[PDB]
Amino acid sequence: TQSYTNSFTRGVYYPDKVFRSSVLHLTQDLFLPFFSNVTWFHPVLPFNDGVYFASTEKSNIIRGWIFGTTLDSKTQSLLIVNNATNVFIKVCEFQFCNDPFLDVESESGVYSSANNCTFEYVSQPFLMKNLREFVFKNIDGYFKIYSKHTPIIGRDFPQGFSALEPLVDLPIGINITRFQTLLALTAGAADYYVGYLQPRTFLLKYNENGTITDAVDCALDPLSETKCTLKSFTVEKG
Amino acid sequence: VVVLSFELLHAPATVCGPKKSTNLVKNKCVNFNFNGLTGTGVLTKSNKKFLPFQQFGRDIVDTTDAVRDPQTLEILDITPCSFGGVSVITPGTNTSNQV
Amino acid sequence: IYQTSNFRVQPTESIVRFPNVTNLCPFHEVFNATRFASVYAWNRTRISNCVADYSVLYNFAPFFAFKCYGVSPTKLNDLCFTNVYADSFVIKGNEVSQIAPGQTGNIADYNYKLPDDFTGCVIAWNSNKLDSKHSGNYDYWYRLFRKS
Ligand SMILES: *[C@@H]1O[C@H](CO)[C@@H](O)[C@H](O)[C@H]1NC(C)=O
Ligand SMILES: *[C@@H]1O[C@H](CO)[C@@H](O)[C@H](O)[C@H]1NC(C)=O
Ligand SMILES: *[C@@H]1O[C@H](CO)[C@@H](O)[C@H](O)[C@H]1NC(C)=O
Ligand SMILES: *[C@@H]1O[C@H](CO)[C@@H](O)[C@H](O)[C@H]1NC(C)=O
Ligand SMILES: *[C@@H]1O[C@H](CO)[C@@H](O)[C@H](O)[C@H]1NC(C)=O
Ligand SMILES: *[C@@H]1O[C@H](CO)[C@@H](O)[C@H](O)[C@H]1NC(C)=O
Repeated sequence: TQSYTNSFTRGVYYPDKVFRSSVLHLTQDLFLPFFSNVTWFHPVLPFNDGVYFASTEKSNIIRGWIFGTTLDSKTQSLLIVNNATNVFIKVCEFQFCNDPFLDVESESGVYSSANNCTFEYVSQPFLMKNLREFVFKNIDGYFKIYSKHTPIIGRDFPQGFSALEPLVDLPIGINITRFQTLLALTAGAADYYVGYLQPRTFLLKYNENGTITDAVDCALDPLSETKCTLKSFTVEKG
Repeated sequence: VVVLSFELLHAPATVCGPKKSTNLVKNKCVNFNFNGLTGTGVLTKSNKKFLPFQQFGRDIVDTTDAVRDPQTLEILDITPCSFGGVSVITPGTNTSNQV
Repeated sequence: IYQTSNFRVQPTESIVRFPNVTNLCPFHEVFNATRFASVYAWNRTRISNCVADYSVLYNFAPFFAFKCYGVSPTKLNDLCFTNVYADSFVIKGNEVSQIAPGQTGNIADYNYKLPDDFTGCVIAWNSNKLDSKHSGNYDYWYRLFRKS
């Protein structure tokens, strides 16, 4: 609860659909800096330019997220719940209840009522220990839900490198200055993390098949910036 | 009596003109337009391994050289049409007029 | 030996490709559905997030006074939009003539007044026996003289 842990090298996502083979591409984008500083959980979390979420809960409690300006039946809000059948996305107002917990069935427990609604999207359920990562970018009006599922066993925050794939860029564009997590029902096993993205420059390595297998930050230390200047992963004496 | 009262709210929805796709041709210097990507070249069969979410192929100098067909998910390698210089070999015009 | 000019192979034809169109609008059944309301409570469903297929509109059942108040019908095939409202109602042909943006006359200002801007186009054709009672359809009502 409100702990702290270094982020190591995690939170790298594909910036575009372009296919590249055995190159080294230097890109400027919103990223999570290497060895950053995240807050372990075990919530009034604000939204600034995008967040990183990497819960490893065995259950599906923390599922659901609310985005908007006032997060009330005054400005349009969102809702993304991914249960065993289908994931539902609404873009309309919902008067918030006392707590953001599911009554269990999906209306009164978390909010008051649904009124003056608009575009609603559905798709296959997102779910498929089960390390699930998200990147909630909202550049322009095409809300991005970059994600990657790694059910590989690990620690509370293990090491390694793995990239994140896109999901959809829905036509939104309402004001999202504040966001909030949801949960289904405090002192619980709410093992989830938050990491704020930031403008940064990276040097990505593509294998011949076309997957990002490595990366180096360009502002972490002198060696890193030297690598970025030479556009290589090895440096000779000089 | 029925109306079709339209309204465009910033970003247009998927309601748009039907996409008048045509046939596909290969091994011929042709113009092309793959989902808004223009250019001219020769379209052949490719050995690329596109992941299920890319659309284009980019080389070192960032010139497109592989495109996936939107109708059927197939990757096509492209190549510019032939070009080059022309040189004329002649003896003196005092000698003859053959080249 | 002199270098004079350059040679270039000319393109032979043209080509253009796009994905499967699909995404049909579930609103064609609004057209030719004798119970598409009568005058007042038109089907609030609107044509949105599918296709702007206006080609079938002109090749539909023969209209009598199909009037487009927007852009020319020829270009309506490919212009993109976001949402398209559809009002389902039945009136008289003289009322169809009376229907215009910011116009008076019976239903045009008493039952369902057309929008002042009216970014849209009405499509009207004769119904007759489709929704007429043998003794006179008294179930259908119209405002003879509304307050304003
Ligand atoms: C993270 O932030 C906390 C408080 O802001 C600070 O004590 C700590 O040194 C920072 N770095 C790490 C690696 O936790
Ligand atoms: C969005 O909401 C914030 C407060 O939540 C406000 O300060 C801001 O002016 C609003 N508009 C934009 C464009 O950020
Ligand atoms: C998943 O949530 C939807 C949203 O209401 C609900 O209709 C559906 O029944 C839920 N799935 C199950 C298995 O209850
Ligand atoms: C939704 O639209 C109705 C009808 O225009 C309007 O009265 C209402 O204030 C809007 N907002 C809500 C939250 O109902
Ligand atoms: C890409 O394809 C090659 C050829 O089959 C294979 O050797 C390589 O492991 C693949 N890389 C992946 C799937 O990341
Ligand atoms: C597009 O239509 C053709 C026509 O039969 C079909 O073969 C093809 O599978 C369709 N594309 C997709 C992605 O379903």
